[PDB]
Amino acid sequence: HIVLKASENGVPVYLRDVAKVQIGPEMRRGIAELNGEGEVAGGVVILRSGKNAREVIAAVKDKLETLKSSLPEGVEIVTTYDRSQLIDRAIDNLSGKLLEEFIVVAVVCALFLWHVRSALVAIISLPLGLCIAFIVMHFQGLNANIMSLGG
Amino acid sequence: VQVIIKTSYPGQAPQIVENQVTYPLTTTMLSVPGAKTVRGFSQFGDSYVYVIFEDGTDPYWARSRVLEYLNQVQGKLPAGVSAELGPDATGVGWIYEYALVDRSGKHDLADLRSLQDWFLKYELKTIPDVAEVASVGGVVKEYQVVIDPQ
Amino acid sequence: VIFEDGTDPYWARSRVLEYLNQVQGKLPAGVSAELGPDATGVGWIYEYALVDRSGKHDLADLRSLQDWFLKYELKTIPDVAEVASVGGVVKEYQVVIDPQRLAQYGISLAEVKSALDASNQEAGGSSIELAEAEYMVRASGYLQTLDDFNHIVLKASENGVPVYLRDVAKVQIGPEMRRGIAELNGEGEVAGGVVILRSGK
Amino acid sequence: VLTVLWPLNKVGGEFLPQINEGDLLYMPSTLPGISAAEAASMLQKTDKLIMSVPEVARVFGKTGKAETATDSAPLEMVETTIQLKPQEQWRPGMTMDKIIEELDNTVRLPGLANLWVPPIRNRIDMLSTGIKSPIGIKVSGTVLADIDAMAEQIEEVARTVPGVASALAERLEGGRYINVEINREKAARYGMTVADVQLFVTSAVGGAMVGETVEGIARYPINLRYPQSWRDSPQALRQLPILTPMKQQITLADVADIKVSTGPSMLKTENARPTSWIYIDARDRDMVSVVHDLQKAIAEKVQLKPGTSVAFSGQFELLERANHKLKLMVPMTLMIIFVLLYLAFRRVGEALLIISSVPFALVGGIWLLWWMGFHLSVATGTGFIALAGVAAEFGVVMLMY
Amino acid sequence: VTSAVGGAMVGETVEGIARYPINLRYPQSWRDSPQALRQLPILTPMKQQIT
Amino acid sequence: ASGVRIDPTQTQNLGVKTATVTRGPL
Amino acid sequence: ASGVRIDPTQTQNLGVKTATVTRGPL
Amino acid sequence: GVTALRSGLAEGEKVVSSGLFLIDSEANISGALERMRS
Amino acid sequence: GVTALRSGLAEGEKVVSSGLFLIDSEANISGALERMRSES
Repeated sequence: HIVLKASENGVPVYLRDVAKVQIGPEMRRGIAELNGEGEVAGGVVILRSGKNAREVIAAVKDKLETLKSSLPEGVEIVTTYDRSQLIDRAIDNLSGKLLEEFIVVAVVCALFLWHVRSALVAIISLPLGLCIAFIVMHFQGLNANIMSLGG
Repeated sequence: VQVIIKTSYPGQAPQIVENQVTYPLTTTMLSVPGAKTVRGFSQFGDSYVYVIFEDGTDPYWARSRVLEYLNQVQGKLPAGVSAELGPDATGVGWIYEYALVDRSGKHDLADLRSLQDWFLKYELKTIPDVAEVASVGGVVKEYQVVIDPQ
Repeated sequence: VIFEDGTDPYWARSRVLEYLNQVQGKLPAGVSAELGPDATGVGWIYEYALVDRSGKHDLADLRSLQDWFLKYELKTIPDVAEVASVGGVVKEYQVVIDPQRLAQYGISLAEVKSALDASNQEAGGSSIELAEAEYMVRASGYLQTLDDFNHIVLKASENGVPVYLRDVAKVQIGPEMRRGIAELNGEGEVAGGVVILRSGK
Repeated sequence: VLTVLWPLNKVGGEFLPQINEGDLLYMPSTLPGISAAEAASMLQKTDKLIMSVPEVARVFGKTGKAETATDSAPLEMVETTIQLKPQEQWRPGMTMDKIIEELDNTVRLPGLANLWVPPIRNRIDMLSTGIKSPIGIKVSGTVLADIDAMAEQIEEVARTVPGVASALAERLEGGRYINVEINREKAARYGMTVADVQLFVTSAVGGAMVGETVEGIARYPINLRYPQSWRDSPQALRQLPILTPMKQQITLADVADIKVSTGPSMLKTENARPTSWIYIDARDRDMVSVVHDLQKAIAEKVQLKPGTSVAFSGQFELLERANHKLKLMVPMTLMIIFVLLYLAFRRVGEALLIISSVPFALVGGIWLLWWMGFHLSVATGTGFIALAGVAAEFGVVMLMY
Repeated sequence: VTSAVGGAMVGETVEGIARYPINLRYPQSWRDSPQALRQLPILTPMKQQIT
Repeated sequence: ASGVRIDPTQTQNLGVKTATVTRGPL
Repeated sequence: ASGVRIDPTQTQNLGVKTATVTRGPL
Repeated sequence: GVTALRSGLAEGEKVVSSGLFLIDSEANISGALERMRS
Repeated sequence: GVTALRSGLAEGEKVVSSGLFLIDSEANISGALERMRSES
C-alpha cells in the first residue's frame, strides 16, 4: 500500500499494482556448512588482542547455559572450534613434565646422596625456586604457557 | 599490533575502489608514526586496509594514531563513503566458534541468522575481553520488492 | 593551537581531536573541521622547483606531475609528514556559459548545473552467474573527454531532438584559481614541491 | 669437531617445529572468477570428503567472510575448520602428518589447490607476512599484466620442485565483467541523463538496497529489482525494458552497449605496490631445503621483467630475520661468557680454555638432533645458547678441582 | 553570484588516482566590473530576461 | 589415488521448514 | 596432446554433467 | 500470504517454504535447482 | 537458457555443462588453454 499515483477521482495506484513484495534472502557474503550435510548459521567469538582466551571461553560457555532455556524449541548450538581444549591439554602437559623432572631428579639426587636429609635438601631447592619465578611473573605480567613454563 | 580500516564503496568496481579509496588510504597510513607495513584489499564495493605496527608499539597508541589520520583523510574520500575503524582484535582473536542448527525444521537459515544477529550477538558481547561476536553464514531476511517492468 | 612546554605532542593531538568531535555540530551544515599535518612551518626541510626548459611540458602538466606522482613517491618516506605542492596550475574543466544561449534555448543556469551533476559517475549492477563464474555488471558514466561534457543532455523534445550542454556553453580546459604562485630566479612561473618533516624527527 | 660436519650436512631447517593443535584448517586456493553459487557447492562437496576420514569429528566449512573486519575473505576463498577426534581415538599407526596425507589425498577437485594448516599457526602467519601457507612468494610491480605473467611462470616451476604438493598464484586480473557502456548521445534522445540510465543497472538489474525496515532492535534490508528473467544474461540485458521519462518504451541496448570483458578481480596492495602471492604447499621435506630449491628453479628458468620483483615471504622471511639476529648474537654471548670467566679466575690464558670447551657441547647436540631426526630452527637454536652456558658452567667446575 | 559571476566548483572529474575541478561561469566580459554586474543577464524561472 | 566417492548433489539433513499442500479457499 | 586428463573420481565427486551438441533453430 | 495453484502439485504433497535456499544476488535459479537432483 | 553458435563445434560432440568452472580452471593451469590457442 505504498502510494505511487492518485487520480482526481481518489482512485490510487499502489506498489502492489506494479510489484510483488516477497520475503527473500539477502546476498550472502559468507556461507557456512556443517559436516558436509547442510548449510547453517554460525557465530564466532573474537577476543580482544592481548587478553585471556581461557578466561573468556568459560564466561562464554556459562552464559550459553543461561540461554539454553531462552532458546527456541529445537535450536541446538554445536561448537565447531574451541581454543580452550588445546590450552588445557598444553598446560596439563607442561605441568606433568614439571612433575616428572622433579621426581626423576629427586630420585637421582637421592641415589648419589645416600642420606634422606641430604636428598631432601637438593629437593627443596625446586619448590622454592619455583615460587620465586611465579612470584616474579606476577610482577611482570607473564601468564602460564608452554613457553613460560617451558623455561 | 594491527589496526584495520574498512571502507564501503557500494557498486563501485575494484579499480575504482583502489584509485579513490584504498590507494589514497594506504599512502597516508604508510606515513603514520610506527607503521611497519600496510596491506590493501580493493574488492567490488569494499576496501580493507590493514596497518601493521612495529614491535613494542602500544596497541592503543597505534589506534588513537590511525584515528587522527583518518580524520585528515575523510575529506579526500568520495562523498558517500566513510572510513570505518576495525575491531580491537585480529584473525588470531578467533577463539570460540559454533554452528546453529535446528534438526526438526521448525527454524530455518533466516530465523537462525536473526537469532544470532539480534540475540546471541548481544548476550555475548557484554562479556569482558570480548571485542566482537561475528555472525558467520546464515540468511539475512530481505524485503524484496520485485518490479514487473511491464 | 599552541601547547605549553613539555606537552606530549601526540597527547595534544588526541586531545584536540576529541574536542573537535564535541564542536563539529556547532559548525555550519556543510563545513567540517580538518586536522592539520603532524608538522609545522619549521618542518619545511627540502624545497624544489619543477621546470621544463624545452617547453614540452607546461605549468599544468608539471603541477599534475607533482600532485599525482612526486607527492606519492615521497610521502612513503619515513618521518615525512607531508609533501606539499607549491605553485603551478591545476587543470580545470571550465564550462563557460553563454547567458544569451540560455535564453535562446530556454534553459536556466540551474538546469545546467543539475544536468552536469548527473553525468559523471559509475554504477554497479551487482554480478550475474555465467558458466559458474561471477560477472560483475559495471556501468560507465564518468566524464573523461571534452566531448562527454559537450553531450550532457539538458532538454529533449518528443521528437527525440535533444539540446546539449554544447548548445549553451563552451567547454574549455583552463587553469583553476591559483591559491599560491611560485617564481624561479625572476625569469618564470613554475610548479614546486616542498618536503615537510614530522615535528621531532 | 670435524665429525659434526656430517650430521650438520644432513639435517633440515624450519622456522619453528610444527606444533600440533587438536584440529586444523582446510584452505584451498583457486582461480579468480568463481561464482558464490558454485563455490558454495565446492564447499559442501569438499566437506563431505573431509568428514569421510575416520580421524575427523566435525567440519565447519566457510566460503566468503563473516560479519567482521577481521575477515576480508572473498566468496571464492574457503576456510573450513576441521576438528580431529581425541588422539586416543586415532587408528593404529595414525599420526598427524599421516592424517593430513589421507586428507590431501582424499579431498581433491580439479583446479583446486589444497592447503592444510593448524589454525593458530595460520592466523599468526597471515598477520606477520600475509601468506596463509608456510612457503610464500611475493611478486610485485606496477603493471598487473606483468606481475601476473611472472607469478604464473614462478607458479609452474614451483610444482616441478621435489617436495611441493601444490602451488597456486592468485591472479590480479582474472575477474569477469559485464560492461554497460552508456551512450550519452543515444540516451539524450530520450531525455535521459547517465544517472537516469544507471538506476536500471543498480536497481533494475542489480539489487541495490533502497532502505531498511526497523523491527525493534533489529533492521532488515529492502530492495527493488526486476525478476531474474529480465537480467539472466547479456542478451537479456540488451532487452532490459526501460520506461523513459517521456513514457517511451525502450530497451537498455537503445542507450548502451553491453560488452563482456576481463579485468581486475581484487587489487592486492602492499605498501601501495600491487602484488600477487604464490601459495606453496610442501610438507614432506623440510622447509629451508624446499625454498632453497625454489630459489634455484626460479632463478634459472624465469627472467625477471624490469618493474617486476620476486621475493620469498612466509615463515622463511621470519627465519632469515632470526638468523641475522642470532649470528650477531653469538659474539654477545661469547664476550659475556668470556668475562664471567675472566672475573672468577682472573687468568687470561685460563678463561680462553673454558670458553673453548663449548665447541664440544655443540657437536653433542647436533648429533642428537640428527639421530632424533630433528630440524635446525629457532627452537634448537635456543637450546644451543642455553646449552652453551651449561658447558661453560661445567667448564668451571672442572677447573675448580 | 556563486556560479555565473564567481566560478564556484560544481564537481570533479575522476582520472585514475587524480581528480580535477569542474566549474560553471559566464565569460569574464559579463562580470568585468560593477556596472557589468548590474547588467548581468538573468533568465528567470518564468523565462523572463532580466538583469 | 583414492577412489573414495561422495554424493555430489546438494544436502540438507540439518532440518528443513516444510508445509503440506492444502485444498482450501483464498 | 591437446586437452587435459582428470581422475574420474574427482570429476564424479565434482558432479560433472555433460550435454551433447545439436543443430536446430534457436 | 498464500498462493493458489492451478496445477503442478497434488493435494498433500510436502513442500519446503523457502526461496531462502538460493542466494539472491544471482544464484542462477535454473542452475541452482539443478544442483539439487541427479 | 540455450545459446546458438555460428561455428566451432559439430553435432554429436559432448560438452560439459556442470562443474565447468573448476574443470576449465584445471585445463587453464595444465596449459591446455594455451595449447589450444597455439594450435590456431
